[PDB]
Amino acid sequence: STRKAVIGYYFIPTNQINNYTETDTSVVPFPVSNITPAKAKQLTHINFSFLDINSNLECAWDPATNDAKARDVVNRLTALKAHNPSLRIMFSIGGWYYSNDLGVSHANYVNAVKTPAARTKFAQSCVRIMKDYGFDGVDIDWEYPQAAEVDGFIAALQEIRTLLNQQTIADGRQALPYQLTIAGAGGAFFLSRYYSKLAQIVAPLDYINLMTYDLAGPWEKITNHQAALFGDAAGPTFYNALREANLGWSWEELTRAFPSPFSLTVDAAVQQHLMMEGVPSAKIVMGVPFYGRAFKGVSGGNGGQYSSHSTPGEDPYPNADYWLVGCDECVRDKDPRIASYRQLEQMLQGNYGYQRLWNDKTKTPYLYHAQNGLFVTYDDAESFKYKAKYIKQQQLGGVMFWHLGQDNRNGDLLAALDRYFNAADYDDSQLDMGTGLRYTGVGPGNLPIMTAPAYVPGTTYAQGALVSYQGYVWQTKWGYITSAPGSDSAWLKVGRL
Repeated sequence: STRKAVIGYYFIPTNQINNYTETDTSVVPFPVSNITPAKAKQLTHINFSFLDINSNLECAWDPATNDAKARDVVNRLTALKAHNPSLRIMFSIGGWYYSNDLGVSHANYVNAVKTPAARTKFAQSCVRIMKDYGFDGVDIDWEYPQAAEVDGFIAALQEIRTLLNQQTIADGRQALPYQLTIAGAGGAFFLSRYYSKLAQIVAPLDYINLMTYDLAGPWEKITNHQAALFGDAAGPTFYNALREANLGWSWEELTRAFPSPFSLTVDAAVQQHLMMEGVPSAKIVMGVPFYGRAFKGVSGGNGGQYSSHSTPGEDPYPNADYWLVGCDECVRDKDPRIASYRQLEQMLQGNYGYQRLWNDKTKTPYLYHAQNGLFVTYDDAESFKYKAKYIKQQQLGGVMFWHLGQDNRNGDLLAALDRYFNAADYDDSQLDMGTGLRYTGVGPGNLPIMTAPAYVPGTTYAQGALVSYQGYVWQTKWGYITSAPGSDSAWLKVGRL
């Protein structure tokens, strides 16, 4: 049917733009020329990252950027469209460094969306940047607007959408219209900031790209998979912050939607979006990491899973002990806590002491270094089989990943995703999704189809009785009930006919 989106970040820091070269990996590890025609054909979107919002409350490049070299880099990316008439070169505003609560530019995000006049100036600057540099759409990665800033954020997205639609008409771009996306939270704590207004946030978007990764990290006391598809009962659980969001729902409604504690998984984030009325599955994009998160000081017993650890959480990494054995990129980047898939393959292939293990519940791989007590959570072409099947079963919009430079040299992870979506001779009908824990929540937007006897006036219904009435299946919350379903508080709408 409709092609699944495959959205890959291209991240390049300012110093690499300013010294851009395609022939020295010690200066630019991943130049645009490494995105071969074959890789360009497997992508639908490249998110060029990151631009910012400046103190003038406009979308802007880092002011240290050499503009001529920035245009040259973007021009190399948009040249790739010659190989793929569906490909878009988006640009992303924000990211964690610029826009987190304590980030260097955070107040500019708050202020840019705060008033109608600020939103107009900001929205215009986004489309002006898009047109000036030749980008194909706008991606906003504010991590994350707080509950009080959400209305301004929503209005800013609405205003950008209108201006993008004007631009599509002006440029005759109906065959490849300018798009608007966001990187959205992939876990319930950050998601709770704007969850109650999710439908308004998603309405002006082509896609909401869920950051369904970093669900574990050195900031948690217990090692865990950072992007488990489904839950492992042996693993940690978390409070479900969504049950405290300002939804106006009843106790039964909140309880049915937000089991707590729950397993912090990719499936949980996807289902949490689908539960909200007005959030269509086709706009939800599943983020996946092309990197692993490494932990030290772990115990044995379960391959390093669910163990205490001694991994520093600070930025920058606080000393020069690059303890992730074999991770040469970690030495370059002065941080042993993140390793690209590219590097992880080499670490497993070399004489470095890792064993690749597989969790059949989470459907994700992990490395365990038994001698030194290291644990690495990552994703690979095998975990992507299950995530791709989930994307197709749940009718999601596609996949997003951070980032292109972390795929291996041959682009095997990107090629795998493209294969699972598009290869005629790939068959996952028999791929077993396992018995990992599913997120069981149901909300107004994902009522299951059900059948039940028609409601009968005058009948006294005990607690838990199910009836069909006026298009839906309803359940009594207590007994005995005689009211018509929907006329009072006694009936829970549990399914659709």
